[PDB]
Amino acid sequence: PAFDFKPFAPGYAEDPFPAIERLREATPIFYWDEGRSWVLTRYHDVSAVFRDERFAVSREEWESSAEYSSAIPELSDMKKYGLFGLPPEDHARVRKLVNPSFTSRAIDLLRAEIQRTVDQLLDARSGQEEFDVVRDYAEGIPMRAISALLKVPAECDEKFRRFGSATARALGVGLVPRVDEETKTLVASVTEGLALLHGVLDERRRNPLENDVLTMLLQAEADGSRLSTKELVALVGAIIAAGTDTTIYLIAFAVLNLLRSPEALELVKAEPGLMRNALDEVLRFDNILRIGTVRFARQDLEYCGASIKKGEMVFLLIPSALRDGTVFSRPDVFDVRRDTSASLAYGRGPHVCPGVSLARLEAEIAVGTIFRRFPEMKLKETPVFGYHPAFRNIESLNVILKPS
Ligand code: HEM
Repeated sequence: PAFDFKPFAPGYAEDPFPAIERLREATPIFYWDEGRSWVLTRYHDVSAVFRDERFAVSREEWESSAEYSSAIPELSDMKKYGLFGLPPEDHARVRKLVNPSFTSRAIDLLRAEIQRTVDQLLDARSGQEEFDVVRDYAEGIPMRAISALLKVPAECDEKFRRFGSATARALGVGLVPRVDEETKTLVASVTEGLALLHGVLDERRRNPLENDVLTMLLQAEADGSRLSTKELVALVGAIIAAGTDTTIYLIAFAVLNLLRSPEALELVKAEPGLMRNALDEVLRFDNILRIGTVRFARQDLEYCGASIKKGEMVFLLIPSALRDGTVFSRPDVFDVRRDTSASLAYGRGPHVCPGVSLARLEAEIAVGTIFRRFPEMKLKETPVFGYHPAFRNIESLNVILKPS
């Protein structure tokens, strides 16, 4: 019961539910075989850990703090001075410093730009031959959004996406046995990223702008002292890496689920206003993650029958927690008219996702346009699923915009 767990077993990133259900039903918390980290699977236990001050997100309360003083020494300052490397206090400070630039009203100004990119991708490979929603559509949206936000030209767009992808899989190199890319190039992508990032920051420092996120941050460091070089460059790099693949897999999953559910798609056609809720149910019904989010214990305790090593890692199994029958009625149903307030897709507590509104705005316009301009769009072949350490990645998704 509390036994097996094959989060990399082929056919899991396509349908991990039938398997992860059983762990859930039986054991409210097991101990992943090779993992040396427990694995919570139930909703109310998963949630409580989030807003729980007894747990931590960092390594200075791990089994080894000197485990990240090794392997990829280049992201050192990003793990120590980044959003997951700041002790609780320091983290509250940087968040309130940055949160306001992420409110839905603040990012709203990025609509025309995003639509703009959304049309170029569409109207540049339509009436061609075939269309891959990942490679020809999603992959090209998220970096353009963040670039517009930091006010970087569309030329740096390719460079930065390669940087965030690399970084996301690399920072997860201590939490999971395998990876999708190789340490050689991956390391080049990170170094080359920090490189550009340092040029971008020197120029903004030189030519500051009004009502601007980098400008603002550059002051709060060299002014009043609420932010520091380290915590800053870390901050920007985290943001890119944290909101690159995630948004890609939201957009992709959504199209897939609107193709896998004509009921659902016939409702978002009748009342577009559902699209915002639909996209939230997409993460609820079928989460982009593989295992979840990670918390390290600070001091021994026995959460639901389990004494844990002061420093021992714990995974919050987010795909299953969102399939919890006691919280969501008919939980194995993709229902666009459902109440999704309880979703934990974007987390809970002090580290709740600051990119939530941006992510919704991007997919709202990504998913809304393509369907509206290609309503008869149907799937082509079965969708392929890679082996990313952090989440169920979908490498391919081809469809026919208008059959015949
Ligand atoms: C579909 C899109 C996205 C999803 C599903 C997602 C998911 C999440 C989740 C679950 C967390 C919290 C993990 C924890 O428990 O500690 C998180 C945190 C975070 N997210 Fe997002 N995210 C998305 C988009 C974005 C975007 C677009 C950005 C930035 C532009 C972003 C930036 C961040 C950052 C910087 C954190 C660190 C929080 C902290 O400790 O300060 N995310 N995201």
